[PDB]
Amino acid sequence: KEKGTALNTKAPFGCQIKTNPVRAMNCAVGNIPVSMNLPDSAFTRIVE
Amino acid sequence: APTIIDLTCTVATCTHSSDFGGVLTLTYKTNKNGDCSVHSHSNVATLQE
Repeated sequence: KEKGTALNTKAPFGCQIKTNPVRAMNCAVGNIPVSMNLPDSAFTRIVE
Repeated sequence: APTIIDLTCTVATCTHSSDFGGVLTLTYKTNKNGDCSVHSHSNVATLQE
């Protein structure tokens, strides 16, 4: 009866909350560094 | 031989790689169509064609 406001309605950064595998989804915070290795087949020759 | 007037270099992109890593386009003004020779008088660059 007195639980109060759940975290589903006050989580910062619009984080939606799912319970069963307790988790916060769509948290719009921070930056994700990305390192990518590519094969030269993907690129295109300048002469073309 | 088709005559050429107003010849101009404009290097699209140059990368001094071991292979042909530089593309230059020549803007000219000819009188007719055909083929004729090209060459780099200096030595710092070597043309593919």
